[PDB]
Amino acid sequence: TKEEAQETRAQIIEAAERAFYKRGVARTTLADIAELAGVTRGAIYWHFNNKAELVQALLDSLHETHDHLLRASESEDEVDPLGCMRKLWLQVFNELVLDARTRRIMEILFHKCEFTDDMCEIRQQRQSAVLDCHKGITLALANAVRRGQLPGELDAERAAVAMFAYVDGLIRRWLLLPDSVDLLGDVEKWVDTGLDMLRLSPALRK
Amino acid sequence: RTKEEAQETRAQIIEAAERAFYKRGVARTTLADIAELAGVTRGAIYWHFNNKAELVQALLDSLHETHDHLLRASESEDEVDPLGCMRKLWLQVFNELVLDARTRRIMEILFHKCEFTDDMCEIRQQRQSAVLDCHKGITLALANAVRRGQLPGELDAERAAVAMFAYVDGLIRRWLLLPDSVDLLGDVEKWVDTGLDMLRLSPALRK
Ligand SMILES: O=C1CC[C@@]2(O)[C@@H]3Cc4ccc(O)c5c4[C@]2(CCN3CC2CC2)[C@@H]1O5
Ligand SMILES: O=C1CC[C@@]2(O)[C@@H]3Cc4ccc(O)c5c4[C@]2(CCN3CC2CC2)[C@@H]1O5
Ligand SMILES: O=C1CC[C@@]2(O)[C@@H]3Cc4ccc(O)c5c4[C@]2(CCN3CC2CC2)[C@@H]1O5
Ligand SMILES: O=C1CC[C@@]2(O)[C@@H]3Cc4ccc(O)c5c4[C@]2(CCN3CC2CC2)[C@@H]1O5
Ligand SMILES: [Mg+2]
Ligand SMILES: [Mg+2]
Repeated sequence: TKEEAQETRAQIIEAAERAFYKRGVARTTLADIAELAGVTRGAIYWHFNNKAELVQALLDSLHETHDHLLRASESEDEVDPLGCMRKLWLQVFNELVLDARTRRIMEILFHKCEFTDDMCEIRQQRQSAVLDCHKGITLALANAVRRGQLPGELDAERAAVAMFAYVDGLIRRWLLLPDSVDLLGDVEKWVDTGLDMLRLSPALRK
Repeated sequence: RTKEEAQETRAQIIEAAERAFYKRGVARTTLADIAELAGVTRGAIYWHFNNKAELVQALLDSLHETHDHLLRASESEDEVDPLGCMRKLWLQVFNELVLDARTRRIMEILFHKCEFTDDMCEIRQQRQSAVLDCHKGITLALANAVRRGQLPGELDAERAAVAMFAYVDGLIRRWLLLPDSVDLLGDVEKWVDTGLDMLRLSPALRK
C-alpha cells in the first residue's frame, strides 16, 4: 500500500532522530530504531539498507524548507540574487532557532555523528552535501556579481567558502552555547556581517 | 625514577588514544582497547585516567600550548600592536593545523569523531568551557585593537569575537572535510585577512 509505506518511513525517521539524539549514531542500531518506532518484521530494513541511509535522510530533509530561496538565488533570471541569498540565510537561522526538528537534526549531524572507516559513507555524504552547497553559493554569488550587487573582481569560489565557513561556525556556536549568540533577535546583523565580508573584504577579490 | 616513568607511560597512552579515537571514534573505543594499543596494563591506564572523557580532555588541552605566547601577546593591554599579534596568532593556528599531523588528528577527533551524549556529558561541557575561554581572549584582543585605534571605535567587541571565531572554526572544519577545497597553506594570509577584513569593515559589527 502506497500511503502506509510513507506512513512507516516517517515513523522510522522520526524515531531515528530521537534515538540518534539520545545515544548518538555510533552506538545506535537499526534494530534499536525499529524498537522506538514501533515497527516490526524487518520493516526498517525495507526502508533503509543501513544507518548511513538514515543519516542521509535526515541530512536531505534540511534542503526542503529552503528549496525555493535556493532556486531563486541560483537563477540567472532572478532580479535580486543577493537579496534572495540574504533571505535564505535569514530563513536558515530562523528555522534553526525556531524549529525543534531542524535544530536537533543539525545537532545530530554536527555533534552526535562520527566519521569512521567502518561507516565511511557518513563522511563521504557530508563531503558531497558541502560540495553541492558550495556550487550553489558560488553560482548565486556569480549572479549577484553580474547584477552589479557584488564586486566585479570577486573570487566567487573563495567568497563562497568564506560565507559557508562563517555560517557554519555561527550555527555550531549557537548549538554549543545558545546563550552566547542572540541568533534570532540579531539575525539580520548576523546575516549582514557575513554578507559584508563578501562585499567589502579586499582579500576576497581576484 | 617514578615521575619520569609515569610521564613516559602517560605519553604512550595519549599517543595510543589518538590512534584509537582516530580509527574507531571515541564512542566505541574503551580504555582497555587503548591500553592494548599503548602496550600497557589496564591498571596502568586506569591510574592515569579515570575514564575516557579525561583522555579526550588531555588531547583537548594539548592544543593550547603552542599558541600560548601569541594569544597572551594580543591579550596584553601593553601590546602596542594587538591587531598584528592577532593576525600572527591565526596564521600560526592555521599553519600548525596544516603542517602538524598531531594537531590535525586531534582536531579531527574532537570535531568529527567525538559525540556529545548524556553517557559522557563531560565532553560537551569541556568544549563549552574551551570556547567560552577563547571568546574572552578574542574579546580582549579586539578591545585592545579598538583602544589602540586599529579597529573601529564603535565596534561591538563581543559580536566581533563571535564572528571571527565562527569564521575560523568553520574554515578549519571545511579544510578538515575537504582539504583540496581550501589551499589553507599557500593562501593562508588571504584566508586570515578575509576574516579580519570582516571585523574591520563590516558596519553590522558596530554598535
Ligand atoms: O576524517 C577522516 C580523515 C581521514 C580519512 O578520511 C581517510 C579515509 C576515510 C573514509 C571515511 C571516514 O569516515 C573517515 C576516513 C578517514 C579514515 C582514514 N583515511 C585516510 C586514508 C584515505 C587515506 C577519517 O574518517
Ligand atoms: O550539508 C549540508 C547541506 C545544507 C547546508 O550546507 C546548508 C547550510 C550549512 C552550513 C553548515 C553545515 O555544517 C551544514 C549546512 C547545511 C545546513 C543548511 N544549509 C542551508 C541550505 C540547505 C538549504 C548541512 O550541514
Ligand atoms: O546539545 C545538547 C543540548 C541539550 C543537552 O545539553 C541537555 C543535557 C546534555 C548533556 C550532555 C550532552 O552531550 C548533551 C546534552 C543535551 C542532552 C539533554 N539536555 C538536557 C536538556 C535538553 C533538556 C544535548 O547533548
Ligand atoms: O579550531 C580552533 C583552533 C584553536 C583552538 O583549537 C584552541 C583551543 C580550542 C579548544 C576547543 C575548541 O572547540 C576550539 C579551540 C580553538 C579555541 C582556542 N585555541 C587556542 C588557539 C587559538 C590559539 C578553536 O575552537
Ligand atoms: Mg526544514
Ligand atoms: Mg600544538
